[PDB]
Amino acid sequence: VHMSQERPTFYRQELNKTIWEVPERYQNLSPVGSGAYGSVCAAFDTKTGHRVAVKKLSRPFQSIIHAKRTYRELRLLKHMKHENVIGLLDVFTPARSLEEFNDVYLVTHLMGADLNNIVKCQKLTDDHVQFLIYQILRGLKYIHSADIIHRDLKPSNLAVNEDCELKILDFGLAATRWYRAPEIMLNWMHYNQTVDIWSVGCIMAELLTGRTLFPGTDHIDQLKLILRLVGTPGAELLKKISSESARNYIQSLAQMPKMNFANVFIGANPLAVDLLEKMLVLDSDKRITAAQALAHAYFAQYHDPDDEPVADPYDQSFESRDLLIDEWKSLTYDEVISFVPPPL
Amino acid sequence: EMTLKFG
Repeated sequence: VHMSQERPTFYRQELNKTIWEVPERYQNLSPVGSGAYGSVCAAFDTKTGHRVAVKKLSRPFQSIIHAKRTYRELRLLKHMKHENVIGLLDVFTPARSLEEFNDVYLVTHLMGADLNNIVKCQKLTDDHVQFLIYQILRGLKYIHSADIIHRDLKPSNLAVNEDCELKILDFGLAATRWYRAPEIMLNWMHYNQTVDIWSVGCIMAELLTGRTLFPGTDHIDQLKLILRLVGTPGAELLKKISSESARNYIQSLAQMPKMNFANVFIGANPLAVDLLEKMLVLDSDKRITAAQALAHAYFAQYHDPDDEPVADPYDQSFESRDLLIDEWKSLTYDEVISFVPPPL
Repeated sequence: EMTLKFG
């Protein structure tokens, strides 16, 4: 391949009954977990001197659905270049050609402590909460500007280091429901980027109080807890709900007013409570956006409009393509080949 | 913002 990177030396090892063939660069691999779509080892990146997560995708081209999902994840990870968002440090295959291309490895930021983990051994100050939520919204302004929706924000998807610096991880490539917006939990209407703002509101409330905000046990129990705080849907929102059955169910509920959040959160920063009221609006079209939230006075000590960048536009037209397995595979291989590592 | 302990 014209002007491609030199192929590193690979070495083979079996780890949890899985063959891993990775460049010499990655040393001291040790298993961290396994999902349905791949398994993850922590490793020492001898090129950067950092510990990294190396994900080997599990049979990435098994079907059309899996092959397209593999391409979607690689396209997503290659696009995102932001301090508060997971970035692709490396992607490699041991294959020297498309004909032997079978395995895909993704190298990213190693999840040490997530947000749940950091509260288990300390009490966060309001300064800590301000900075953590600011970084989530700064990352979200970036991904939303490219028309990317995370879809599954929760504390276990937010990595935090010892400097209280945060990265958004584990994007939804399309479990607890406590952080999910009501309009997607019951499929009331289409996914909008406003669903990520709802999740931030749930996360922030939990960081401020130490209690999960809506810890329901099923979808109905959860909806009733949500509606108790934010009120039943008004007539404007009911018009936007597409399923008639969902509308009839909502209209069957005893009407409830929105609660006064200041009563619910006595002792919390009033600017924090004001921001929460703007994030946990039931109508998604009235929720504050990530860009607007960064300008809220709650973040006055961190907000810098010259240091809150937006993303390049992200071409998602591939999503409407209907291709053979080997075509998605060939597209994925092209993206592995075209990958340019980040500097340093 | 200062510093956090690792669990």
